[PDB]
Amino acid sequence: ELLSKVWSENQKKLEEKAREKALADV
Amino acid sequence: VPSDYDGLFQKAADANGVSYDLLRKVAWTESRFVPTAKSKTGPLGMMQFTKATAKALGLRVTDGPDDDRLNPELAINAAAKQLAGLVGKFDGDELKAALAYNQGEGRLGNPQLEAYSKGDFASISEEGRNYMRNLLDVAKSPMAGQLETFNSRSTFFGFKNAAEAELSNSVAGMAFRAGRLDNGFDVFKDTITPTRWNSHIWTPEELEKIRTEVKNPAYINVVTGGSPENLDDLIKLANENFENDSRAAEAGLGAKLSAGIIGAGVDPLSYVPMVGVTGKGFKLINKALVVGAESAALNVASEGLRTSVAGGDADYAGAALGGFVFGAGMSAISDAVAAGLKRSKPEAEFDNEFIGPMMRLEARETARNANSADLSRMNTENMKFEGEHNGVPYEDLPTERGAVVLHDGSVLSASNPINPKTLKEFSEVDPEKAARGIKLAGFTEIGLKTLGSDDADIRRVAIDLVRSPTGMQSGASGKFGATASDIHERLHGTDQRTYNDLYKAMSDAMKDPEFSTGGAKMSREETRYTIYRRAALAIERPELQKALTPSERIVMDIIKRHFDTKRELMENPAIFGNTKAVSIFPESRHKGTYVPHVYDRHAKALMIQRYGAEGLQEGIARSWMNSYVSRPEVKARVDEMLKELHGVKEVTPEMVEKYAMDKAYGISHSDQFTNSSIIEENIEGLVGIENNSFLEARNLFDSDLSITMPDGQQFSVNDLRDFDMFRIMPAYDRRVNGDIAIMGSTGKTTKELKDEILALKAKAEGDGKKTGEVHALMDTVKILTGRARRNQDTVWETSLRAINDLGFFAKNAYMGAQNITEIAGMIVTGNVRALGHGIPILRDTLYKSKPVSAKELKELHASLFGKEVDQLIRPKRADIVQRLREATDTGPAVANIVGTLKYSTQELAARSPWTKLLNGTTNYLLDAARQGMLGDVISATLTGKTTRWEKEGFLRGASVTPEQMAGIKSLIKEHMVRGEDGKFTVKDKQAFSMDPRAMDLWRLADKVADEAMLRPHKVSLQDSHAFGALGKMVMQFKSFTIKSLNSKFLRTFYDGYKNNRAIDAALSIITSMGLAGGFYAMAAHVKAYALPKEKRKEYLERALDPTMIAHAALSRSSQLGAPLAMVDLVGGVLGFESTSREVMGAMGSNLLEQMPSAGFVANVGATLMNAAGVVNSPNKATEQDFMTGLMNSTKELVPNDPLTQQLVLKIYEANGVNLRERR
Repeated sequence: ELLSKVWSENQKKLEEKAREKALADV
Repeated sequence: VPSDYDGLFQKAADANGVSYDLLRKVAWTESRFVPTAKSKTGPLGMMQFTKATAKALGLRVTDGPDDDRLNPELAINAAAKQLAGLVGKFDGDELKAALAYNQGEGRLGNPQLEAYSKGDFASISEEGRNYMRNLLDVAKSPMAGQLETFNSRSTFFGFKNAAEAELSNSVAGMAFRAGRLDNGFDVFKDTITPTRWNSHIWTPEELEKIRTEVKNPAYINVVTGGSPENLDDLIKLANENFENDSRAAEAGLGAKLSAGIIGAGVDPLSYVPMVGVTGKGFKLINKALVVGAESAALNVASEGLRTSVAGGDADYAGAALGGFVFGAGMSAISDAVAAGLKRSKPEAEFDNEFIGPMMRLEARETARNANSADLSRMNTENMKFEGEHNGVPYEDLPTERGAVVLHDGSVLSASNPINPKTLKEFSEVDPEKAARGIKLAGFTEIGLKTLGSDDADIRRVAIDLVRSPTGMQSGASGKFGATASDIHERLHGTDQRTYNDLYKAMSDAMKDPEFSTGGAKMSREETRYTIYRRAALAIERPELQKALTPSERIVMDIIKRHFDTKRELMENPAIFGNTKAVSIFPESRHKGTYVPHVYDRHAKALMIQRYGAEGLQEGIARSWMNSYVSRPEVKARVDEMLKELHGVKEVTPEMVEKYAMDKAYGISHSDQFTNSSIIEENIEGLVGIENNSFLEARNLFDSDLSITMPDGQQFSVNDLRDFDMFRIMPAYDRRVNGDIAIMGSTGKTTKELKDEILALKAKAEGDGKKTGEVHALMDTVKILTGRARRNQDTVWETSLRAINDLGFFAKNAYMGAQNITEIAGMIVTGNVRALGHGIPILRDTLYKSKPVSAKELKELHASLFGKEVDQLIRPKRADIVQRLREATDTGPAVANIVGTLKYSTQELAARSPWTKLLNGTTNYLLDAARQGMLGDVISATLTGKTTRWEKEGFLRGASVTPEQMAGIKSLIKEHMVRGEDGKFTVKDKQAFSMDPRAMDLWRLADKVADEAMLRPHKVSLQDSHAFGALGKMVMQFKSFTIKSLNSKFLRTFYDGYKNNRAIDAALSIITSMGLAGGFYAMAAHVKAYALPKEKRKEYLERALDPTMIAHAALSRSSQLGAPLAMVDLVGGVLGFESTSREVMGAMGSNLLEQMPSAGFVANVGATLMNAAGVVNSPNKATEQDFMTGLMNSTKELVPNDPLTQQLVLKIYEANGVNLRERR
């Protein structure tokens, strides 16, 4: 459970940052 | 962190099996470590509970303060019982148990417990949720993750906490954020779980079923797969496994390895645990390495291995297979570590240190089994030899460190216990432990000095006592008698033979299921004590003999025959040459086997703690009178003696009462009949040579019947007596052999000879030459009476001389002795390397040659003094120490005070899992930890500092009152001297051991050691911080043990087979050797500081190397439960440390021999010599005797089980090895 929550939160932050980067490149 | 109640929590956890961390943190939260806590609610206590819990289920049978007051040990124990009940009732879930304990149960508890059960932590109250949260680390629960989802963690990378929490989206941040440090590892909960068949001590019916129906009882120890439901299934499975393994051995690992262990490059590390394998079909004939190969032996000597005990060539084969596996594996380990180190530094060759000895061992064993052409033998051409330790020449090999080569080309490696170079250098640089010994003179030198001339009296006494090997006189009719020297040598030889017989019998006896199979009932030395005591009691009361198993029956027969023969020789010492020799035995007409009466010092000390002096005397006398009135034979013999003594036809009961009181005074108010080895250690003045204590302890009463003391408790004189024939039979033999020699040679007694020699000295006080001769004569008397003291070192030098002789004559025995000694050397050197790698204090300070700090020197002084003080004050009887350790538990006390049924100590004893599981390692660690605690307490008391153990709780863990601890402080202040440096010395030695407070000191140290150091299941660095040098050493040893138990091989082995016995054997061997080496290193550093500054570096380099530490390990390993001592099995005669006409005379003399020993074939397993056999025995020890003694003595150092060798090897592999350096 803890591993799932930690990885989910981390993935949300990483996807947020990657989306910002991608929209910046466009 | 510690708060004075740690021992109480630890004991309350082992009893009522429950997490120690759980109970401790419950104390943390509830009370923050105060015994009486002021609470507005009303509950006041260490656990903070008045409520209904208190009376509850806990008392109402004893006068209880209860709601008002609770005894802290009782409070903690009761709370621990409640927590264990809750934890068990909630399966293994400690968090739900903690919720039930904090929130109670029923009124508000059960709703919250059910809410817990359905997840639903929101329904659980806030305080209970926080309580569970603060217990998250210490408590183990299936719900721990769910509570976590509903910080002093070591940083993975970067800065602490915020850097990895608020940021580090990269994996390491995730790994940190999901960490959740446990801090809850229990070695016996996680690593080694007590199964049903471990820890289960058999009932008598189960014992008989096992004895009758189990072929090899060691197969009871293994539990593969699911545990059998009932003992019948376990017996069936054991028998099936035994038949399968016996069938498999024909093509098993013994057969596979019988050809080329190391010529084929066999790697024992990649091996299954090889449990079934007992070396059996293992004859190592490596094809190639067999150049020449005669089928016929050269002599009737040689042929096979000349051991005289049954089962030889088989236990030797097991030792050989284990040693080959271990040595090949250690070679592989050393090569792998060298490769790993070359990764770091490619330019470093390193040394294998095992493959040379292992290759030569394979070659020797191959030639031994193939009968010809030892290829391990070196080419001795261009070798000048020179250099003799005991008349044995040798050449140092430049190629191999140490490792000299003998005259025939046989090369003895370094750390081989017998090689002359290591023996010599060990003699030159030996830490304080080098003593006077027997270096004064020998029989041959004294014969030359005194039989030489100058007096009629001096020469008369010399002719009676000493025999001249070669003399210009060469008396044709000098004496048709044995002489004292020949009697002494003959008695030594016969005693040694019967000691080897007893060793074999005792090993068989103590391998039986009662002590080996089930849960560990007793330590090894305690099993030895129980068997010896059973034999002695059966000897004294023959009705007990029907209760002995056949093996104990054999043991009792051997002991009875030995003591009967000794009595026969004392009664008729004219059986030797002298006809005017008469009955040195004290009280004849008492026709029965005399097992020596020796009384424990500490049994008397306990019986003086209550009923001080007149009470114990009256108890002894009254038990003797119970014997007198009860049995008519006792009455008859006592009446006869009293009639003879007082010259009165009739004996009144007042006379026998006075006699009993006078004889009991000798025990109660004197320590003459006790153990008292230290007074015998003193040699000056010839005072103690008169008055043999073993014979004067003799009385006509029976110590068997018991008298109730004024408090109603029962005491019999047998309770005082020391059995165990480990210190007792050898010492009795030393004294009585001296007396028998003096009377058989000279018609006079020991006293008369002493006075006559003193008269000769007083006469020739003027002449220096005559004075030297009289002193040599006195030295002869000291050697004969056993005053002497040969030291441990005579074992290996005697072995070296005898093995040289074997090399001259008995080839196969020669090579087998070399093989066993080389195996012992490799075992000990591998231990030294591995433990020098692993244990931190060892490598960091003590195994290093560099001198230690001044504070470290003070700590070493304290540790060695603590070991010495332990040696003075430790109870010798294993029963006494076991009962002292067990009885202090709360269960025995509560049963003795309140219980209506008797029960028994060792039935209500809590007992650490360290004792139940892994008993031998546990005993070694208790001994060393107690010595360390003694040193720490003594040093702190003399320094004035207050120990952590002065505090009330740890004293409550023992039976140490406030007052007793103050008495201990006064005792240390009174008998111990604080040196100018850290050196510690004792005043009067004897008087200190005689103080009653010494037992309180020992008990304090032992219980503190158990409770604090050994009882916990967890080792930490902080734990090692508190204790001193010996304490840190043994805590690091305990940590090493736990590391090994967690090693992949050992963990897998325990999962596959359980079998804690094998792991215990391995770890106990390792711990014994390592503690021996550590003690050697500490004493060496102390002796280095004893030297001046310039010499310290050279001495430490010379005396602290793997060879000498390894030789110390072999020489001084404890071997606690060993039947008899390793010196006894092979020991030189005290006085005897070292043309064709005499030849032909000896020939024509032995041409005639017709004694039954020559006529008959030797008995298989028991000589059982009588007086005729002893008189007709040769004085020289035969090669069979030496060889069997060597095998028995190395049976302790070199294990017979290949499996324990593999386990030791894998422990070392998981640990690592040093690998030397350079050349």
